[PDB]
Amino acid sequence: NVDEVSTILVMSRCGELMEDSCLRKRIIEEQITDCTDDQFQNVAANFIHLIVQAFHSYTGNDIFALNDLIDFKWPKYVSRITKENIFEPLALYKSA
Amino acid sequence: FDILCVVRDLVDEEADERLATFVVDSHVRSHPENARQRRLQRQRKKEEEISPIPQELLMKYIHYART
Amino acid sequence: FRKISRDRGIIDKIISSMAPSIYGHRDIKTAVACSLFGGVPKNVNGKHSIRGDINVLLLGDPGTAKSQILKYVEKTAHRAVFATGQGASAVGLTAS
Amino acid sequence: DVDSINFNTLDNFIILLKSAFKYDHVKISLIFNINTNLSNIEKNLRQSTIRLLKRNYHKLDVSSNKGF
Amino acid sequence: MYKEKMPDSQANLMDRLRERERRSA
Amino acid sequence: RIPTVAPIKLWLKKDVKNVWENLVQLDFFTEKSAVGLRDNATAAFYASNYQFQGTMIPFDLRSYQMQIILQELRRIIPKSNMYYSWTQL
Amino acid sequence: ILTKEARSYLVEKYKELRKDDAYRITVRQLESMIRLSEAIARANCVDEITPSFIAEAYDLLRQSTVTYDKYVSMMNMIVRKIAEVDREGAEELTAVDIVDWYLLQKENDLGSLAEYWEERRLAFKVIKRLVKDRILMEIHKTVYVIHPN
Ligand SMILES: Nc1ncnc2c1ncn2[C@@H]1O[C@H](COP(=O)(O)OP(=O)(O)O)[C@@H](O)[C@H]1O
Repeated sequence: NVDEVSTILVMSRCGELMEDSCLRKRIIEEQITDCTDDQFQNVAANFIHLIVQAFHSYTGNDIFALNDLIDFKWPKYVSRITKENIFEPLALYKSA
Repeated sequence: FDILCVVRDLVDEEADERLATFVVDSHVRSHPENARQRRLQRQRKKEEEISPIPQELLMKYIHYART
Repeated sequence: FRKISRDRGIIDKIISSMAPSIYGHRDIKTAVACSLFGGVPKNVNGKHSIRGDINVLLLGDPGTAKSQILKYVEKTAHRAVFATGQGASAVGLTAS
Repeated sequence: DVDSINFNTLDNFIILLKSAFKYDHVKISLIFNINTNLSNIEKNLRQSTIRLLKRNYHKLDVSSNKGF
Repeated sequence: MYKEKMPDSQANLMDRLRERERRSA
Repeated sequence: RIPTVAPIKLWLKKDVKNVWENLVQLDFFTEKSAVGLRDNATAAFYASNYQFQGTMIPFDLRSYQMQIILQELRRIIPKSNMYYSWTQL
Repeated sequence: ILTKEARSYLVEKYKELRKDDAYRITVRQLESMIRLSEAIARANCVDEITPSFIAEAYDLLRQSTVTYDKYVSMMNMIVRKIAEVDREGAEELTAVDIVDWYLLQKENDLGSLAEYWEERRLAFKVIKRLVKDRILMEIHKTVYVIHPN
């Protein structure tokens, strides 16, 4: 089910995306001293939920298709993360 | 006949916009609103707003040319 | 009249003067004006004759003011008669 | 010559080669000779395989004509 | 139009409906 | 059928392709002359050899037939679905 | 009498209709739109033909649990309210914020104090239906924003 797919992708890709090189480069560039792995997971979960709610009708309740969108849009989504978007996912969505 | 005028009601954004903005102003003009002289002056002002020749003069000109 | 006649390019003013509230259709307005002014009924040597008036047919789709133009010729020409196709009879048009 | 290749067979072959990633000692590179554009590939291949290709791809115009 | 932009009434909207009701008769 | 403004996305033809593929994977659609699974290996060899017309014609022009009739759709689709009103003609 | 901005609104809406026939709409339908706006204002005390009247005439000629019309009426209001704060950049709206605003917009149409809770509950149900249709996107307050569709 849609809820099942949403929970499974969050359970799966969170640790995969919490440790990618691009985000830890951008954190250094943006000097995010208060960033923690708990907030890292929350940012990844927000990303995944946003993709799911935007593209479930496009992909269906399919794990494989959503994974590839999560991989592709992840660099470009990271490029819009700045000092102002650490705590407001709404603003990051607006930028993205 | 001598002249045959064929008309197509084909659709186009620019032509339709021009036609609609002309028609709406025509319907604004034709709507109602020495007083005789003043009202004749206002009517001729509205005629000038849309035609280069006053229409009574045009009628007389046509009659004179035909005569 | 002679003051008006000397204006350069008087023909365009006359053509633009026909039915001002009707937008466009300049190729029809010119024909209407030409039929209003008409030509010369040259009764050459008496024994031969040529009609002096121009006949105009307005053919087109509905919503093209093929009818309201006649409601300008009827109000502009010195003597105009208006009839509808099905509201006329052969006896009625010609002679009774 | 990609355009003349049966795209269903190509898609199945790509999925087959995908199984090779379980081996730690194998690396695979793909060269696509395209005549017109990415449009034919996007039309003919399944949208699942396109996502497999797109994760790491490069685009290069090697035509003999380039801005005079 | 959008004239009713900020009529930030309290729970007095229930009393407003009471005014609507009790005098309609 | 919606009131207008005083001063429901039509999805692009390209994004629909994934939905079209999903509807063929899940056996709702089928080809016009789909023989399906062959009975024996000898016929299966020939089937894997021969290339049908459906393997060459464009993606958007491949004819399909339906396994579920609209009567069953209206019987199964909940009335609370926003496209239930379109289940009939 | 036609208002000046009503002319621009009318030509825009006429082009919108003319695009859809690529019966077929002619200029007679533009005159009909003017005539129907005139008739609607003729059933009212104001001669100013506001764009709302032309919108109503456009809807009446172009269109040729909870009831259909009552539900669809709230959708335009809520979408326009959210698009307003989209342009303003103000704080985003929760479900309660939308419900209270919508009730304020229809204070004069309510019949009784009992109908207050009925309409509030109907509004929440309509919000849930819209979310199920993905015309509104829920983000985290429980923030509702215009869906990417
Ligand atoms: N070119 C045009 N410019 C302005 N108004 C027009 C034009 N064509 C048609 N109209 C409007 O549409 C109506 C057409 O009436 P009518 O002459 O009976 O149409 P038709 O004879 O072409 O079927 C007129 O009242 C006129 O106001």
